[PDB]
Amino acid sequence: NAMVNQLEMLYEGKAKKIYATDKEDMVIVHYKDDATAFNGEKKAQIESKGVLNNEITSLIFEMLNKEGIKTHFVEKLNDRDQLCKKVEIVPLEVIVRNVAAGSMAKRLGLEEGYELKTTVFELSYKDDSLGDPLINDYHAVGIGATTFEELNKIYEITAKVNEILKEAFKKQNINLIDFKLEFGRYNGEILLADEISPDTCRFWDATTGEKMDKDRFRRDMGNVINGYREVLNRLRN
Amino acid sequence: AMVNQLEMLYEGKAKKIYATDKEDMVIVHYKDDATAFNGEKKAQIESKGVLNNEITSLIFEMLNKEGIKTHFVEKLNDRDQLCKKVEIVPLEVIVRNVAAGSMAKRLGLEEGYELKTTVFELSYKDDSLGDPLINDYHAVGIGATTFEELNKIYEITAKVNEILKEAFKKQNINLIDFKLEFGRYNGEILLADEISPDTCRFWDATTGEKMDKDRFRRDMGNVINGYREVLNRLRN
Ligand SMILES: Nc1ncnc2c1ncn2[C@@H]1O[C@H](COP(=O)(O)OP(=O)(O)O)[C@@H](O)[C@H]1O
Ligand SMILES: Nc1ncnc2c1ncn2[C@@H]1O[C@H](COP(=O)(O)OP(=O)(O)O)[C@@H](O)[C@H]1O
Ligand SMILES: Nc1ncnc2c1ncn2[C@@H]1O[C@H](COP(=O)(O)OP(=O)(O)O)[C@@H](O)[C@H]1O
Ligand SMILES: Nc1ncnc2c1ncn2[C@@H]1O[C@H](COP(=O)(O)O)[C@@H](O)[C@H]1O
Repeated sequence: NAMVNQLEMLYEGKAKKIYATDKEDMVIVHYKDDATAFNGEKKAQIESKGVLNNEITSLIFEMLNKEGIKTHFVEKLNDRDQLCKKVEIVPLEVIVRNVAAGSMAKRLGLEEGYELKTTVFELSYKDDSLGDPLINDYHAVGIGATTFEELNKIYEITAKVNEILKEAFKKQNINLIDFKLEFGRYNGEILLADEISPDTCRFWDATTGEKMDKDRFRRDMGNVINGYREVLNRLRN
Repeated sequence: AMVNQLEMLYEGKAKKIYATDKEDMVIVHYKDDATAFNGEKKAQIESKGVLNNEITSLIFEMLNKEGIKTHFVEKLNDRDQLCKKVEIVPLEVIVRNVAAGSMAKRLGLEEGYELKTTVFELSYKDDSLGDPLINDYHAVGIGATTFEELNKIYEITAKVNEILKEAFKKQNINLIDFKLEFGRYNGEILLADEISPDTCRFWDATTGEKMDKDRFRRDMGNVINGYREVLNRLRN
């Protein structure tokens, strides 16, 4: 039956385009094949990456919606596009680390794979020109990016999302190492928004440690799309 | 009578820690060594150690009298103080009342930016890693501390900020930011280390004159004068 009409492009980011629609409070999120890392210094076109990321995001957000998480996700429209509630993004990346990896393990002198003694929650300030710096709750409130009570709600939702995702991935022999979330305001409510995909998570096979995510691109490991396909195929088991 | 200084336990960038003939006491000896930028910048600043020992001693005596549990027992001489020997928790606990220095630089703010809330932050005390900014979850997650210990540290830190902000404001100094360290001692958390113009930013509340180690860091000149000014004001 009736479908939204895609109107003007509102924004093009590193990996997606956001389009207006004929509904003032809805956008279409379009997944590109662009891959980027290292403050824009590293790029590639990874054929079909956007299709896989749209498909994985859609599957995960449908699952989160069913678990009662309030999210922007309405429906997948085609191989690359999904219909979402238009949100005013809170300018914080919310990162969960179950295991220490990447730059974070590096900055603290930890072996990659270090088992953290408590689940890590952290914030990066969403400003690519400042390099998306790590900040704490007081910095975030102090510069007017958020309030204590907004952060409290964000953390509650984030912790629930981690419990749900850790378990869904564990069932399929995937360790959910870390991931990044974004939230936004819609109808005065705090919604989970953006993407949850191998671009925004670290996924290691639980037996071999094999990486099935964007680190295969960041570290020139090859078979990038095969790792993303494997994540989707396991999620669809 | 007087405790006896025995072997050196540790030489840091600014102070030496000496053992004493009491197993639960150390002597903290203030050098004239100045350092900045991950050890890359160094100088000797004549009498800096004396002024920092004098300022630290004055401040810790005040905090002791206000009921803060600290390591400080007594000043011994121009450079030395007698302190309880603590097991330092490996965190630099930084308070920022106004954004300046590294916070201002990394968040693209002007120094002097007014904050909507007092900032409490941690750096991991590991000079080989450059004392990186970390959050509470990182600190607990790597085994540096526990949530219960951090909670206590922050409660003491907030109290110390209130006392120091007021003592400095009475002398027309804005306490812009500062760094504390804490240690474990006989089951408790004590304020330890130093509170001086090496570990605080002090701006005159009217003119903005900087009276702290930024004068050394930024080659501003008249460095020791600034330290003398802070001590003289504290002694009004
Ligand atoms: N539901 C939404 N409404 C409006 N903006 C969104 C929504 N979900 C995500 N965004 C924003 O859209 C952009 C998605 O594209 P992306 O390529 O990830 O951009 P960026 O390069 O800015 O990180 C991001 O800026 C993201 O914060
Ligand atoms: N700006 C961003 N856009 C998308 N995903 C991100 C971003 N920042 C962090 N992440 C995700 O958050 C997790 C932690 O990233 P991090 O370790 O901080 O980056 P790196 O180690 O690659 O420097 C990873 O899964 C990463 O994919
Ligand atoms: N009461 C105390 N007992 C034991 N160690 C202490 C005490 N107070 C401070 N310290 C430690 O003594 C050293 C003081 O000298 P400093 O030059 O500041 O060293 P650093 O270069 O390690 O920062 C620091 O490592 C500090 O943590
Ligand atoms: N390793 C350190 N030693 C002494 N003082 C410090 C240290 N790190 C931060 N400070 C103090 O903490 C405040 C914030 O410093 P910065 O992070 O450089 O802006 C300033 O008053 C510094 O002098």
